[PDB]
Amino acid sequence: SPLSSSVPSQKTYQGSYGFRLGFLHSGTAKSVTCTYSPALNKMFCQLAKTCPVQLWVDSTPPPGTRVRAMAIYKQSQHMTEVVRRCPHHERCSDSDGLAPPQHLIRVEGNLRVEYLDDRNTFRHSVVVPYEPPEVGSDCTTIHYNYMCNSSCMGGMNRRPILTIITLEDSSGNLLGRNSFEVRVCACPGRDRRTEEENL
Amino acid sequence: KQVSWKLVTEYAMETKCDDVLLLLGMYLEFQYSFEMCLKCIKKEQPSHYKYHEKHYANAAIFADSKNQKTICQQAVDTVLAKKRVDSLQLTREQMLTNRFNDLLDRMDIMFGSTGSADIEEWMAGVAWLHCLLPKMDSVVYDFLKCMVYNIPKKRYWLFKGPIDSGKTTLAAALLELCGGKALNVNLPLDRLNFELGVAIDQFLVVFEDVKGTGGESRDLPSGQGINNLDNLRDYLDGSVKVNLEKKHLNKRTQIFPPGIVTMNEYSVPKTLQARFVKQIDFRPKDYLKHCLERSEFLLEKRIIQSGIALLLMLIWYRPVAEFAQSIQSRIVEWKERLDKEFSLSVYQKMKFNVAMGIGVLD
Amino acid sequence: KQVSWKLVTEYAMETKCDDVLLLLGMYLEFQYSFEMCLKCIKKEQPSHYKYHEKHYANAAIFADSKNQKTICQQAVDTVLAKKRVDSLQLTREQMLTNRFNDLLDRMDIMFGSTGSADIEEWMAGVAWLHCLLPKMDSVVYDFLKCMVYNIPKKRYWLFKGPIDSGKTTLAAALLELCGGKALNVNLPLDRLNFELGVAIDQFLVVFEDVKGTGGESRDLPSGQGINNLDNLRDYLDGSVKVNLEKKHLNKRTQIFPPGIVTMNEYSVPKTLQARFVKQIDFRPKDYLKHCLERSEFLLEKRIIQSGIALLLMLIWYRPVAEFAQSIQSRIVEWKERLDKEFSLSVYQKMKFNVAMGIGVLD
Amino acid sequence: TKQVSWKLVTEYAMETKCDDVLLLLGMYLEFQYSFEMCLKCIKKEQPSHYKYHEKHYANAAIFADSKNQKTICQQAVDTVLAKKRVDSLQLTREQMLTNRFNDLLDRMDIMFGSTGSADIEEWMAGVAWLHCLLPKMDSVVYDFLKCMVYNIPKKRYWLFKGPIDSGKTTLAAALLELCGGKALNVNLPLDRLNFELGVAIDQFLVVFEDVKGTGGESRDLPSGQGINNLDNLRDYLDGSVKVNLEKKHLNKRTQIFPPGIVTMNEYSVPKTLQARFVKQIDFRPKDYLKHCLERSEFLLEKRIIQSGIALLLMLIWYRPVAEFAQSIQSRIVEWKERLDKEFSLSVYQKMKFNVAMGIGVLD
Amino acid sequence: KQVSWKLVTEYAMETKCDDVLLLLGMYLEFQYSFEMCLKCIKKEQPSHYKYHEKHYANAAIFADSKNQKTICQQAVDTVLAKKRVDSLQLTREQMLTNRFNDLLDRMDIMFGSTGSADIEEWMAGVAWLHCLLPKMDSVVYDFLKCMVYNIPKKRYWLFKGPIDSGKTTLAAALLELCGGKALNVNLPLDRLNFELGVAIDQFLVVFEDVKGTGGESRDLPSGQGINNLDNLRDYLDGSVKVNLEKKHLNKRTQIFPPGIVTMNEYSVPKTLQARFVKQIDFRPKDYLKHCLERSEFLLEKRIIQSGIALLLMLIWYRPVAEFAQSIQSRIVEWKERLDKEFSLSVYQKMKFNVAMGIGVLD
Ligand SMILES: [Zn+2]
Ligand SMILES: [Zn+2]
Ligand SMILES: [Zn+2]
Ligand SMILES: [Zn+2]
Ligand SMILES: [Zn+2]
Repeated sequence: SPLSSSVPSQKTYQGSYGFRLGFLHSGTAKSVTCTYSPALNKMFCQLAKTCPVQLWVDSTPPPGTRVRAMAIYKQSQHMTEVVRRCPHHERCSDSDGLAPPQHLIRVEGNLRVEYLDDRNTFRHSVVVPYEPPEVGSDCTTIHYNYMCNSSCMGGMNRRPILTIITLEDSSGNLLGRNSFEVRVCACPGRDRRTEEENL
Repeated sequence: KQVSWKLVTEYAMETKCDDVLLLLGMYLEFQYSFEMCLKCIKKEQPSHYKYHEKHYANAAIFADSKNQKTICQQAVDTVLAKKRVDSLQLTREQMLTNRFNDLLDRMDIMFGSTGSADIEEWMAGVAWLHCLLPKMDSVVYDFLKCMVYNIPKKRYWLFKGPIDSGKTTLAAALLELCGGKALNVNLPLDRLNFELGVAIDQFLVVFEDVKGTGGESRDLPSGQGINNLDNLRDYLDGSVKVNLEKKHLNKRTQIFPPGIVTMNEYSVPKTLQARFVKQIDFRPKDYLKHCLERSEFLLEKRIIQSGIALLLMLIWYRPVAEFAQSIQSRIVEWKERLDKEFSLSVYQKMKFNVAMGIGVLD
Repeated sequence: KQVSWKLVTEYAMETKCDDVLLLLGMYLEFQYSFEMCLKCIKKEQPSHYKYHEKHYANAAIFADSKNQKTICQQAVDTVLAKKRVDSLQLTREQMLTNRFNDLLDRMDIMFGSTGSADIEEWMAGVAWLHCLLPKMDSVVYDFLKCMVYNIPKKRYWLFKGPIDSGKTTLAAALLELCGGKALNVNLPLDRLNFELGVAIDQFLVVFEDVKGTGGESRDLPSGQGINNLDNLRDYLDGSVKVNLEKKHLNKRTQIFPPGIVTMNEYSVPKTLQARFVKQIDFRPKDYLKHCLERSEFLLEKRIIQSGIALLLMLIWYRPVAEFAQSIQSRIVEWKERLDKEFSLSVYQKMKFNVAMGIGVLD
Repeated sequence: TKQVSWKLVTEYAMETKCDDVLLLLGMYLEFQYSFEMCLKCIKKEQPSHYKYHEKHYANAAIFADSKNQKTICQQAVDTVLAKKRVDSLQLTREQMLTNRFNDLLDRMDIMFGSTGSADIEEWMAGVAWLHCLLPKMDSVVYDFLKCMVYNIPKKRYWLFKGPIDSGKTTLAAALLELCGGKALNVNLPLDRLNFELGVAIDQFLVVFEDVKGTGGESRDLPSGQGINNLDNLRDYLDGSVKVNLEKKHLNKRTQIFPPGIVTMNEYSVPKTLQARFVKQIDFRPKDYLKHCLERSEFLLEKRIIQSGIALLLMLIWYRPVAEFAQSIQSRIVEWKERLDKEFSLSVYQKMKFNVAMGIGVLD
Repeated sequence: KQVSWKLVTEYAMETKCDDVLLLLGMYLEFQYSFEMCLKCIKKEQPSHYKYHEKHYANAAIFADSKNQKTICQQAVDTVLAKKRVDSLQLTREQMLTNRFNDLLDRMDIMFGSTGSADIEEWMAGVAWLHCLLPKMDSVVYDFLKCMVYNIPKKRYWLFKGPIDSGKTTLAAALLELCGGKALNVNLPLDRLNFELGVAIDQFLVVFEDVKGTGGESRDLPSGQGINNLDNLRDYLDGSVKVNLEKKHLNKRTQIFPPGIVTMNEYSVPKTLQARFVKQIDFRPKDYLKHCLERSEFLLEKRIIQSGIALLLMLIWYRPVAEFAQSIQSRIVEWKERLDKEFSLSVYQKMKFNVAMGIGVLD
């Protein structure tokens, strides 16, 4: 478990295409599976459950454009440490066949998904070919899945994770970038309500 | 016609019952019909309903034998034999993990469709405890790394504080988490060599409230407690194996177990204070006191001084990695059960009440 | 031809006999015939007339067996075995409950047709004891709760007062009520560990008339009793299981039973005092003494000292809702029976007599 | 009817020199399970187990069904004990030390072998630390060994004297295991002394640990009855006459008390007692040894600098194959080659170098 | 099929072995084949090869039987039985004879074709020892005559002197010569009764390095030794039979054995002084020492302290008449063989080098 010299930025950059992120307001019930709290920029969701992330652009970018999804620890003190799966979860028979057993973030239902094990930064990530909003919808929705509860590394939210959604071309340059905090639990509803309740 | 000694032993082995009279009485209950077992269909004691059926036919005979007493012995010897053989071959960490697989194994009941404990109550105990000492979960964690490493002349912690300051509670708890025994080194010396054989094959040892000297100025009766430990330097060190002995039986030559010492602010000889790696000074905190007054259940049920309490605290704060691989699985299997059963916000509230001096459950 | 070990073991159970000798001499009593057993026609001792006939067919052989003592030993072991289980699985309340029924059963017989105890004389004793302490019944109830709860660091009551002031009388009766043992810490410390072992599997323990050091102005002999109690603070706290031995052997690591501690007006250290959750100061009262003088039968029949009297107080005062759901049925059955033979007028008169010190039944 | 083979058990107790009845009952019970399935064998973690299971697997099954396992294990132990009383009464002190050394090398082969965890580099790093404790250390270990082997009357004890945490213990412990003896505590009331002493029966050497003395009240050292008790055990420390060592209430031994070490703080050693001590080493606080350990945490953590192997090694390293008994000289050689093939004299020097500079041995 | 208990017994008798654990080991060696045994061909153990072939069958069977320890017992008891019958029937003189015989036997072998003993080295001891005291030969004899007559009130000799005065060496030699035991009366008086038991059925006893009072003026630690002796007056007296015990029971009432007492210039009470028929004051002699600092072998082999040496001395000096008829012949045999071995001039030389302190074998 080596640290990385690099530190991927989290600055919000819409870019020359006005890149944003849309989330499905799944209310704050009890049987919730994945929700979002605009006030917290936090996404409460369950373990290995579909997490629809909407891509909003004003002007459809060029072809071959990809969308990278990376995770880093919100707290600077551990921002140098590598975000990965717990010793247990990385030993589970939850191998979809494409996603490596140590990757936190995954993509569901996208055959052209590529998982990158950056040999220089040691960082883990997942990328998929950007697609234009299918007729009927104004945005491109991507399904993500986290394979590790935020409790496995601290419980009391000792190690907060932050997801980094990058929009880059074929070569791999920055075009747009948004980020939201992520929490994998067992009651996204109850947990969102209470936290927002804390003002 | 004849009893299956092997079977009785198999029972004691799954019960970890090293008590001839306990085992005797317990198995004898199996002598009755399992068809109308009131103790089973009511599921009160697992050590009973979980094995009665299987051991029914056997006990049915064991009850008419003329060697019940004896037959039970062997069974205990085996259990003891195992306890020994393990304290020699398994590693320290492989012992805590073995212990935890018994506490969590008990928790699987307390908090189940058969238990009788309020998971909510316990988490509160944790809350209270987590207000006793700064970074309590960390402290408890360090203690473990100090009891597993077992570094010679660095294997004992000292709790030195006033009367009713929590020192005993915490100790009593840790002692149950790792398993062990508590010895009274205050009594005479003419018969303390047996009161020491209790440390045989024990993970750790606890010397509850040791009376020293020179405390007259603080209205603390003088006792030969502290001075008795000094006469056991080779015990607390752990460099050489000392000789422990039980009443005309089992005179083991092992290396004394590590542990803690609790006393009422007496004077500690520089030759003993050196055998104490870390010294935590406890202070009577009023808010914690009142909190208990309004949270009586934490005492009546003995929770702030239970191992299961701290273990839970660990399943709560501590990362999965910290726990052994062969247990990380069962740990997450709980870190979720708790994550579900409770909420970060809810817990927050608890420690808040304790900090305010009110009942935890408000 | 052969003998049934099981039957004797069973008889020993229905009698809860843990004494091999007694068990022996007693079963052998079933040896002779029952058809004309004079000990049956007179109905003295239920332990005999209630089982003889049933065990006759197994006592005529036992009388010829060559292993009498060996057999009895197994029964007794079974008895102890039970006690052991019912101290690790039953609730302190369930224990205090099982105890009461045992007492009530005795009462039914001692107050029935075959009995010889005069309900009036006993009830009269209830009055004497009620004039011993302000709200005695409530104290008795308070004590019972204290013991059953067994709240750590809060398990012992202190009875302090001059010679002959009722300290014992009440302590003794309380003991018989819950069932326990009286220990002596004044004795040497080389037998101390053997004495403290008596308190095994016991509900509550009682340190009778402990001696202290400070106090010659009151013409009181010095003793090591108090100083001893201070050393056993581990035992009194009840927080961490202590190790108790027995018969130069290792028996069990249990939590020391709670109890009373009676003693003359000696000095008591702060550390020890703290172990006492309640202190009752008894003082010699003329009328109480003159009452017995004219009420001999109260001491002759050891009434004011038996727990049965205290029970005939909780039934004549405490509300049904306070007893364990299980015994409520029977309790009420007694409140009625007791009521039909005693008008609050008659009773009130008895307490009055005591106040005047002219004998209860006067 | 298929009965049990006591003889087979006895044999196991011997091939492992098991003196603990219960410990035996536990080891032999493990031979009850299937051999081909034993996970504790294919994994190789316990020699005492996998080296005899298959063999004793047959008898074990029968054993696990006997109504007196204890008896059998008892007679199997009463044997291993007899084979101890005999050797300690017929073999030469030289042979004993040799045998002890064999079992020491056996635990050394596996130890640094493929089927075992043990960094040969770590231990040598320890040997270096130890060789920095006292001038001409490797020589001291021999002078002690010889002194113990010769067993010269009124000349059999070494008095390791020093302050708190000076090494006394770490060494005394090493030599202890190196030869195979027992640590005794003569600080507790003598009213239990006769029993504590019984632990010395059939032992090679004996080590009286801290043994509290008296007079050192100016040094802030709690006075005890330790030293004073030794003075009462004069003939015990002498070695001329045979003593009567009591044990388990039944005297079963009238032998000469074995030699050994005696550690203590700056207390007063009475004229009559100081005489029973041949040599006296004065240990003192070694700051650099301390710093080194704080950076060589593994030394203390794995209990190397205080192991009977860290010392035997120091010998295999320095001492000539001559000083060793010719009944095990070959083995000693096979190791000398093995150690040099693995280490460079210039490297070992670098170790001590750091240990002197107060820096982590390795690297 | 059933081992011969009479064979293990016989062997024990033919080895005067009374140590059960030893007998078992010794015999367990004969279970193997003699045809190709090492220790048995290397002839380095008399008590082994002399009986292996005779005891081989009853050993391969014994190695099978389950009652091993039980057997060895029966055997050992037979031994103790014999010794017990000797002490009461044989005369004290005959006792010394039997001793000398067994003593000579050892010599015959250790000083024969098989054995590492060097007759020349030992002679040096005989010499060295003859320089330890004036008329050493007429002392050892005087001593033996004192231990044999065992006259009441005149049974003990007192060796008194500084450290390294040879007190022990001689004391030990005399002890081995007659065969007794070394009791430690310095230990606590509580257990003082167990050591005294070791003197049961012994020819003589030796109280090595007894500690006394009033030694600070000479740098000598206090002790209870002397006092304890002065409490066993009737023991040293030998006038009335004393009651000794060992196996936790009054095992035997006998006339305590006579002996020697070695102490370091402490204060002796006239009551204990009038109990010592003879006193010998030893003094540190430089030459004796230097002679040793060059003749190490004497110590590295425990010769000057051996009892065999003293027997060689008598054999060397003493006339063939002061001995026992039955042993006379054998005495001569050893006088002749001892003659052809050395010349009066050589022996004389030895003593010279001793007086010069240079090496008995220079
Ligand atoms: Zn995880
Ligand atoms: Zn049942
Ligand atoms: Zn009858
Ligand atoms: Zn196996
Ligand atoms: Zn042979």
